[PDB]
Amino acid sequence: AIKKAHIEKDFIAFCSSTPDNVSWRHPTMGSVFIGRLIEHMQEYACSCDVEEIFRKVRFSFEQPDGRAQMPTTERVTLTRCFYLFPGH
Amino acid sequence: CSLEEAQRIWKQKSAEIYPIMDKSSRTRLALIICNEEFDSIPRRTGAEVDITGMTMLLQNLGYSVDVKKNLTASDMTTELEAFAHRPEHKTSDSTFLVFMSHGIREGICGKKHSEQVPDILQLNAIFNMLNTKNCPSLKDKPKVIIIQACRGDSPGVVWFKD
Ligand SMILES: *[C@@H](O)[C@H](CC(=O)O)NC(=O)[C@@H](CC(=O)NCCn1c(C)nc2ccccc21)C(C)C
Repeated sequence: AIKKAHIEKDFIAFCSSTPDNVSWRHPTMGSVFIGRLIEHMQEYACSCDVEEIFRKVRFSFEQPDGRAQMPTTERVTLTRCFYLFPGH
Repeated sequence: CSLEEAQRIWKQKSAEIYPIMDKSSRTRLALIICNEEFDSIPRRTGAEVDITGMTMLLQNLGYSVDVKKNLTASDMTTELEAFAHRPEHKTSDSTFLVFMSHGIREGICGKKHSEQVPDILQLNAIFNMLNTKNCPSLKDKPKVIIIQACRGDSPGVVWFKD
């Protein structure tokens, strides 16, 4: 009756910036991290999975604008693809 | 929010997909914690649309979505401790945690943080509540943690010559 499970599995953190560094948030338009996350979640939600989609948004920040920040994915323990089938 | 029919997906890296649960009997849950007023440090103007956008996004995505705002690191663990127990997890295929605060090197900060008055939820802690131990309805079931907060004071950058 007593079996074992991993204590840590299936996670994924996504932050706004790398360590040591800052996150921007514009007064009338929210966090530039939030905006961009949302935008990408909409279009790629089931073209792609969450590892992919979180890659893409990282890509969209790459050549520094004036208010640069690189999103990072800490501590992913996803074992499988998280496809997010919007509408099922 | 763009939509469906692509069975290509269930025939790719499949059975390394996460098993999704039918749309009729789901009780999906998601948590937004977002702080805007702080006792001592600059008010987070613009944080609303963070809350909005994300709550609509999540909802759109198939999620009942709780907002709580303006918390200490205390009420962060205690509320989050509660999100762990919610029995809708048993009939859920996943969850989405999001935090939105100021932040320091170590962690997300709460209502009262200054350098003499420190208030920090470690990213460690978010994980230690939401695992197989403290949140057992969620094993073999994905959980994403979305942290909008500053990680420290430095701007993003190094110079290079062209
Ligand atoms: C972290 O402590 C927070 C980010 C958070 O809410 O998670 N950082 C800040 O609030 C910064 C202030 C800030 O982002 N200021 C926005 C400045 N700004 C303006 C006026 N127009 C912009 C367009 C695009 C990006 C930023 C813009 C810190 C640096 C105090």
